[PDB]
Amino acid sequence: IEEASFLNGSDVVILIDGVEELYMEEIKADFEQDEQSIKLLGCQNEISRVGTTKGSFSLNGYKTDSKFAKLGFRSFEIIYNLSNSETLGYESIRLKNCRLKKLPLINSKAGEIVKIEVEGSFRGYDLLNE
Amino acid sequence: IEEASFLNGSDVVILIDGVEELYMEEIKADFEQDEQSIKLLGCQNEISRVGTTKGSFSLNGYKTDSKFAKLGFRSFEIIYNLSNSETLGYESIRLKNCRLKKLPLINSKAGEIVKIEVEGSFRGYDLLNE
Amino acid sequence: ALQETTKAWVAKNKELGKDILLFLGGKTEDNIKQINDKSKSFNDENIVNVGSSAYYENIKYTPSEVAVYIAALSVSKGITGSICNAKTIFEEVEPRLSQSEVKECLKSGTLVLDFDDGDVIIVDDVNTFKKYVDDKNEAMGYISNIMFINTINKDTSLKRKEFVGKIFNDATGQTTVICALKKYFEELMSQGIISEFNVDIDTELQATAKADEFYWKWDAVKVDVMKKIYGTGYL
Amino acid sequence: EIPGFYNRFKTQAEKSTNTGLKGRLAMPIRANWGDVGKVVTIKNDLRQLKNLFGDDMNYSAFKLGKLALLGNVKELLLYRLVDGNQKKGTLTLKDTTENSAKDVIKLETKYPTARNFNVTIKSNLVDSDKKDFIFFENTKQLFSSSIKGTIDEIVLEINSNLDNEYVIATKVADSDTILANVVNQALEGGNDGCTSITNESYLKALEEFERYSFDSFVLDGVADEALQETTKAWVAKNKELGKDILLFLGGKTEDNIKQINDKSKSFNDENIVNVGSSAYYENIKYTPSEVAVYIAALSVSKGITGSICNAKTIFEEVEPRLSQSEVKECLKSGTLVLDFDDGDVIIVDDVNTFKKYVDDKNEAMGYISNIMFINTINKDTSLKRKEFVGKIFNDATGQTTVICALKKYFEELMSQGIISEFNVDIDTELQATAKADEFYWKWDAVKVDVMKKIYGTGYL
Amino acid sequence: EIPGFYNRFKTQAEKSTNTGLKGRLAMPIRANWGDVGKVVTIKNDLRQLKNLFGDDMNYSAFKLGKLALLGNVKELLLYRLVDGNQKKGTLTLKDTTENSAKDVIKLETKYPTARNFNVTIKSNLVDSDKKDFIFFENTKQLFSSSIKGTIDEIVLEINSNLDNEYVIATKVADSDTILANVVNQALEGGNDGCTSITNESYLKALEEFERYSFDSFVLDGVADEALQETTKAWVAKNKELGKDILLFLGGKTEDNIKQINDKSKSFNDENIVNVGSSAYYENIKYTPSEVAVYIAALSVSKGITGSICNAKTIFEEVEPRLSQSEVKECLKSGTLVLDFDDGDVIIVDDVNTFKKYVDDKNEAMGYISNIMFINTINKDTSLKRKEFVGKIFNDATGQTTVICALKKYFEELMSQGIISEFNVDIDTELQATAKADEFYWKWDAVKVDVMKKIYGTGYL
Repeated sequence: IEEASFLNGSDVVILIDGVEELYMEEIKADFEQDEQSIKLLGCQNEISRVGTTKGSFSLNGYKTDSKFAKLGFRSFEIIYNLSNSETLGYESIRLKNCRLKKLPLINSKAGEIVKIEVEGSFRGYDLLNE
Repeated sequence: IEEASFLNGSDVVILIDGVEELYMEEIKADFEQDEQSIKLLGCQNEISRVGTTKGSFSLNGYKTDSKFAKLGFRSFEIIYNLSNSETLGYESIRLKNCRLKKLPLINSKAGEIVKIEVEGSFRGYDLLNE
Repeated sequence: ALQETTKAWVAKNKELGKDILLFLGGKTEDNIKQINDKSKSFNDENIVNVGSSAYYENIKYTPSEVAVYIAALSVSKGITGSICNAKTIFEEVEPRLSQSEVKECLKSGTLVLDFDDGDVIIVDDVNTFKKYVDDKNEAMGYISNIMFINTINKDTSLKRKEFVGKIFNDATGQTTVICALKKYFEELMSQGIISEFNVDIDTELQATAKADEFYWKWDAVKVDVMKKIYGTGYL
Repeated sequence: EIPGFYNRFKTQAEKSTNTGLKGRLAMPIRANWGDVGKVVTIKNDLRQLKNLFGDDMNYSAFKLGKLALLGNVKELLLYRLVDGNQKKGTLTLKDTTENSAKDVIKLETKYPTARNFNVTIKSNLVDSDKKDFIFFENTKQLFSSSIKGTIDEIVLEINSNLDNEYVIATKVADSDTILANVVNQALEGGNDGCTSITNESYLKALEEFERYSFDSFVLDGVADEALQETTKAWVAKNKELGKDILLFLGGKTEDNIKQINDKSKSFNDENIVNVGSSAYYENIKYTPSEVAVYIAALSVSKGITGSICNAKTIFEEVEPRLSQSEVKECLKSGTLVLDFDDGDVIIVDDVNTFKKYVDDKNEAMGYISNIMFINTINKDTSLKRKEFVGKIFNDATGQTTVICALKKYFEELMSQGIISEFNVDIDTELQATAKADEFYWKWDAVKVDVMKKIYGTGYL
Repeated sequence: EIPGFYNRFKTQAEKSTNTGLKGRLAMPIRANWGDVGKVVTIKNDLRQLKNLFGDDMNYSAFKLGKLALLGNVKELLLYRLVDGNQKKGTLTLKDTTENSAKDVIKLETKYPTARNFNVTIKSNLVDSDKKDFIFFENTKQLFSSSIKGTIDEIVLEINSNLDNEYVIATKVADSDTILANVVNQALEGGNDGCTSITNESYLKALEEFERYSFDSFVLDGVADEALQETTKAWVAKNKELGKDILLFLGGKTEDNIKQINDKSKSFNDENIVNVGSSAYYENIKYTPSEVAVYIAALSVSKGITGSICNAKTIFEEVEPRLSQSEVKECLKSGTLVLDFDDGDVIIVDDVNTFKKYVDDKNEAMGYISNIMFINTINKDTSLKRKEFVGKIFNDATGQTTVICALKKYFEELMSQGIISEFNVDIDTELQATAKADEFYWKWDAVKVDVMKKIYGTGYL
């Protein structure tokens, strides 16, 4: 019903190691189970339990510097804020111990704008606001 | 915000073993982890650590000579320069010990321009400029 | 007179923001009631008095001189430690009291050394602010909690050298602020000093804030340390 | 202030009140101390209440305001009620420099009161010219300061410091003489404030309560029959004028079950409510009229999208009690009765004094929720005059804008789920015969059903 | 306290009670001493019982509370029962400083009683101004202390020390005079507490027992027919109101087998139980009504997931005894009869007074276990009003949430193995004709079977 509840991608600000990142196209982050399946002798359905949690992120954008190449495989943090405009509420998520799986050293095509895409893993998250 | 920060593919010059390559369509280079996953008895999230680093490149272009067929599987270097025009800044990346995974001996279609595509691996990189 | 002057000095410093924990000691002439009254006279969070002299390497130390070592051990423990029953180097102390009398003296707010075994041991980690009131809590009447609160107030107060006059007052800046403060608390939690914590924006006050003002709040729960242990025997 | 961190621990006892609060309530509080002749709008916080209207339980003001604010009313409008004879405590200080003492300062209570507000004045040890002035409240210190012996500075500090909220100092005459030393002098020249509570004083207060609009009126928990009748006529006059006030009342302790049932049947007004059962909370008793304060407060807090038919009231015990058939008889008579259904008290049903209906009217309007809902609609549509009457034309365009605005209000009202379906259109039958200035419209609505009765058929 | 080890041997005699306890029980105890006018919730521990309600076996309170707590009830709710004429023992101390003695202290029993509570006061040898005050209970010392001769300190220590639980001292008048020396003065001005036990006093107690909810009511083991009838009407009224109370009773010793059978057939209530056999335990006799206290306690302790058909009762002998055909006749009449099947007593069957069934009803409901099970379901579903009635909508979403919650309760109930299969759905037949507010549902269940009869066919 309420039009105002929907949140657009334009209400997004990303901070990589405390400095705002402006030239990003999309971002993803998931906190995934290693779900443990259990089968019992007296019971005829599988029982699922929570396993170890791992974080995975991807982060696609437009290249304007060699920030990620300098950044290397050092650990960093990602603070992601998604705000509402019609309402004043906002969500803020801090991904901790983020680390790149691979360095986007070179990615260019003949007549397109140079884009940068990275992926990696993070240990845990803090839901700062909501 | 700033229009000038974006970098186009047209501001690209590639040097294969010190001689400029002019007929290239796209280039890729990644420096990938063999990320080590750690699970601990007292802790309920996976710990990720940096493993050995490997480089992988791909390099697609238009065929004008048998350069890569002569080049064989010998080691070579790739210097990649991406310049800004509105600004005077530029990035330069040197891929070292580059080596082809396969030789593009023949690749032709009925009525299309003969293209050449290669892939390979490199040991390390030097971020010469930025 | 010197105790009073240094008391006013540390009070001025605390009002200015500089936290100094003052340590003192009574004279040898004072009897048990007199030293208890002297301690109750001091009702400051960051003032400590030693009401018992000691002997070490056969040389005597008056309670004020022993307060030097007491302060030194308190500072050495700092955080992640306390001097409630620490093994002091002193080999004899005076005067001595019964358990009910030690209870009365501690309620008055006197630090008293005791010769529990061949080496001297402190009775409890208490400050002159044992005399509390209902509007305040009981946990702050101990030296460890004073040092812990002072360390937090300083450490958060150390975050001005890159932070005040050098950051914006928008959502990005406030979130960086909360991230830094949370980082300090998380590293503090890493030593086991705290069991749980919270750091967030103080929305109630921040709604009425002026443009320049930034308001935040924090919670913490210090980890419990065993002090009293009771064993019920049977045969 | 100066730039920098200022870390200041606050004690956990100083918690602010809840956030889920709504509605506005009136309260002619019989305060021993407080603001006389004016209505004060207390927020959710209990702190302004005790700071302005004493901390004492016997004070009707504090007791019933605490009830109302535990009723979770967003804004509680308090008017102090005192008798005409009730006045400010007053005392005069005098000097001793001359052989014959003379008046130089008058200390009067800031507002009318006769509480145990004492004063003590003595010489200052630090400075000879200074004097220590101290104020006591029931043997509890309120203010303490040392000020120069000059009467100007003394009056300035007394009227300036916020701990002097219970007193004003005014300079009788210009002088710098040293004051007299007086110990524990009580301010006198007034009355209690809870004593000599009279009908005319309420009628003044009701006229002072005509300043603002209220979701409900509570009478400050006084079960006098004359006062109930006067407030009943007051709210009836207001409803005839168009101001909708929901009156809440309560019976006395002497009334038996039949008497309270007859009292409820005597009231046949849509917007009058009576509580026929006393309650106990924190081991302190509340008569049914005092409990009506909390009942009204909870009714206003629920407002719309809520009801108090079986709400979990904070009270931990009630009286008297009845069987199901007797509860049925009492509800048919139109009495609100609390019940101790579990460890906490629960209301029996959300009923008003207008349970006694007749065939020409419907049964749904004999409930407090429906009265509040109809009153809220009539007000909200009636709020559409500040840009709308005398400022719009009476053509098809203007009428269509009218219907659009009213439909907008109903649609936003439907957004909270209060209504299942609605209609708003022109009243063509009457509009055909309308005069040029008159505009006639009609509306329909269907309130969403709320489960009250649930029957389970078991088998084995 | 101070930091450190505090090793303190405790004697092995001071063992706490068991842990496998459940359920709640009511008890209108006829206590010679104890708390009058209020219900006390005693835990598993026997210690609060004897500390609050005497140690004497003849006291119905201690005897029957001991029975109930050996019945392993988790919470035992005791209400002292005394006659109106029963009052507090009272005495007044006097001084001897003046020629004529005058009253300065009144010693009244903390609660109403007339037990052998004696006082003795004498001079203190250590200090002349001090006096020794001593209290005796049946020639057993309770309190002993030396306090200054000032009446204020004497009253303070008497009302402060916990060994003065049987007395309150109140200062008659301000004085510091030396008290009179009195030896073994009994507090008087009351009655026993077990004497003049009257119907109106029970009816008051039953109204006081309406405070809380009980798994069962026991009548405190009094076999008076009028009292049984009054409590029967009380529980019937409660069941009509919705409060389910399982009443337990017992016949007298005079009744023969036919008389007790007829008495049981006279009771045709689902939630009434009678014991027709007396018992002996620790060589002390218990009449069938007193034994009904333990029977009710064990029934409540089992609650659900249990039954008392052949439970191992602590009693070591019973009376009277019957043949298998006669036991069959007695059970058909609906009498609960204990039997001495082995060295310890064992119940014959878990039967209630509603054995006499009729065709329109089923046979399964004539057993105590099924009554407790149906009552527990009706309560537990009936506990779903504190967030549920007046707070939920009457649409498909709300009804589905209702059915989800009820199914959740049944599924958790099935988790203990109490049920083999269940169903909970909307009652469509009635719901079609429902009013908008009404919600109608139905449920089915199948209790798990429990072995009772086992037949073995031998061969050789």
